[PDB]
Amino acid sequence: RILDISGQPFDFDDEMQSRSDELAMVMKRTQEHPSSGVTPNRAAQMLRDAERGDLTAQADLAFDMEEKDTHLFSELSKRRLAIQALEWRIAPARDASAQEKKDADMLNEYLHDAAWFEDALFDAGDAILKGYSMQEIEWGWLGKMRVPVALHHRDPALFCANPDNLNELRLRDASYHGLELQPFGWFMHRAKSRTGYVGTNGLVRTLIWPFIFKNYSVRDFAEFLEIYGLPMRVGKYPTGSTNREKATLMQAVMDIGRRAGGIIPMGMTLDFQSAADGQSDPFMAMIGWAEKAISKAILGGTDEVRREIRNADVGQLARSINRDLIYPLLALNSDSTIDINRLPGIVFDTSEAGDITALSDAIPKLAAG
Amino acid sequence: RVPVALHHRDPALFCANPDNLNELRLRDASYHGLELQPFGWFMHRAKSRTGYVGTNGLVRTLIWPFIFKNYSV
Repeated sequence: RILDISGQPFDFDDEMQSRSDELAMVMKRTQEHPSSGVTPNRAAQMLRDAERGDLTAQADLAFDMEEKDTHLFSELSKRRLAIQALEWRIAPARDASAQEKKDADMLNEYLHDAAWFEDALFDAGDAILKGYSMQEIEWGWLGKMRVPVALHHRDPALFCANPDNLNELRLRDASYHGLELQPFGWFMHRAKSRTGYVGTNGLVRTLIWPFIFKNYSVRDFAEFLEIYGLPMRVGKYPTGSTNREKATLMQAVMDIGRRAGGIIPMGMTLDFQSAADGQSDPFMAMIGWAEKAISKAILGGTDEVRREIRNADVGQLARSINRDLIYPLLALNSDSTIDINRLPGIVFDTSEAGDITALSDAIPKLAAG
Repeated sequence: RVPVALHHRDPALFCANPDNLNELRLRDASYHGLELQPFGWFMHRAKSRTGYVGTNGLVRTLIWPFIFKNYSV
């Protein structure tokens, strides 16, 4: 039996938990769009439900926001590209033995040789907006070595938090208690932007309101622009007019454009009344305020703060990788028990690039000693 | 054995498998499309946003500003 990281023995099954016939029904889902006609009460209810462990409506709302809002998508893409551009290397523990160094370098070489690692990291970046990111693991054989063939992303809406114990995710199976996650078969990465339980640490909680304000303002602005700068044309006719005479007047009113002429009787009158007036200053002011609020929420400014954000979420991702992927590989490949405090980890190249021009000052120091 | 030439194809002639998303198939007026012929296609997809295929393109976010700009102009 394979020994867990916590020290509790268990049985390892290569088949996915989602491949079960009974679970096949819940796998197929229709992606509802709760962003149509958003109401502050509706958003508050969705957030309240997500607090208790629903996590479905909030996930769909976050998906809708990440595609409907251009600024939010741009900022998220910028952040994910910034985190993805870093370089990583596997290093063993301090004062490591020769065998430990050999294992560390072989794992490092394998992970650079693994194509699915980049996709796995990119998919794990989804926990910046959503509260969590869940990916399957497809175990396989490569030269008598247990390695993952590929990792499959899963919809965040298919997971619910345990009411008895929060901060623990479970697979939804239409039951009071969801199915426990299959050990050595999942890659769960969560980003704790704010302290608290899972499902409340995502960026959706703070970004729901500016999105609503900005979208409503822009749609109202577009509607106002539609009926702007074209006054309505009206025509007054005497009470004794024939039914046919009204039709001719109605057709004549509809035929006004460019440099138009026309003759009207003394009894009839024609006037122009504007159906909309105002300026675009308030709509644009609100849109700009919402956009800068979103930019402040995501990036921290409208740089050093970007570097700190990258360091923090890179460290969180490294901890998640060490907890989820590094240990099972060694545990399955090695027959003996894996030491808990002597396992290799992943270190990202989080170092500021030096300036070769200003490091010429080291020569006098080297001469002095 | 080398490829003589590669011919681009209309993206509208492909449909995703309802049983298993993220997999493209050639449309043939059937519930399940024809599976792609091995060693006969060059399929490149850009994952701008995570999720299933057909939702990771730039159309999803660029549809609205295009509408607003064109109607305004």
